[PDB]
Amino acid sequence: LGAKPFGEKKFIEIKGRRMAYIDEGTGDPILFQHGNPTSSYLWRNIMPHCAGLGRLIACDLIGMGDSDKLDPSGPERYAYAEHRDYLDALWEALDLGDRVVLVVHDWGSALGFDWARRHRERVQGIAYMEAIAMPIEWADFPEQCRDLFQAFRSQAGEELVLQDNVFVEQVLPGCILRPLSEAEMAAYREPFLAAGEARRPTLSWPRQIPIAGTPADVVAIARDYAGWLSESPIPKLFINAEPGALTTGRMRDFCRTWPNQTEITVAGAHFIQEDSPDEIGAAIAAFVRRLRPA
Ligand SMILES: [Cl-]
Ligand SMILES: [Mg+2]
Ligand SMILES: [Mg+2]
Ligand SMILES: [Mg+2]
Repeated sequence: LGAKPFGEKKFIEIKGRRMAYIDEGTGDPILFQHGNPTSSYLWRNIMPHCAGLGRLIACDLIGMGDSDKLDPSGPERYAYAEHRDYLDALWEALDLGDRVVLVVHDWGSALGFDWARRHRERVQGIAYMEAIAMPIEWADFPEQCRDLFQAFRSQAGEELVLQDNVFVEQVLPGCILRPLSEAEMAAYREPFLAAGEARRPTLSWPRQIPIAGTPADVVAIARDYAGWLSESPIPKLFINAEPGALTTGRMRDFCRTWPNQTEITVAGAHFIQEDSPDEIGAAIAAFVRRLRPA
């Protein structure tokens, strides 16, 4: 459980914007994708567990981490489709080959599940945790935060997030069981220090969650990857959490029906990487060991 980032940041130009990523080691990729409101930093205590098992890659989504901000920015910016445009292009640029192990969290799971559906022959295994595995209803959403996420989706969201930064300053530490040090919180705050559109990714993301049918485009995307994952023979590792947040109740029951799946449970709420990184890392390394027998 340490505060230092993992690896060296590297940069690739995508569509006029510089995108930042970690790419350590050699071999077939193990591709770790963060969601909201995090960055490659989320995985810093987990990626070392896979040392020597492949290329250890963690990309910063556009507008997040050390990847450039989009300008102009406004309520239309940083939707799922736009993130997928940038991330598809970066993943193409990284020359990943056809034995990718995906390790995904939160919106990283919506992006990674959809990429895997579209590139299924190229995916050797999928490890996922606190994921958006299917469209949901509000009743599925954690009770502790249902009102706040409704408010992000409303016109309240601009003040709450762009002015007050509540997703970074309150949702993120409130969905970690242990207290963060100032350096850890600073690494999460860093991309979003500035009021206004610098914080737009952390407001656009809750507006994309497929809940009660809207927004319809993301609902259709998640419908598609849910139906595909539930019948896919690709090896899976489900990293369950207690108490958990998002992958609980009926969604957790759904994920437990997926084929070719192993499971572990760790302590954590939503950003479980900060509570149990070594247990998560050890499960992923064992999974990759099995998929890549030495
Ligand atoms: Cl979100
Ligand atoms: Mg080094
Ligand atoms: Mg530039
Ligand atoms: Mg007021």
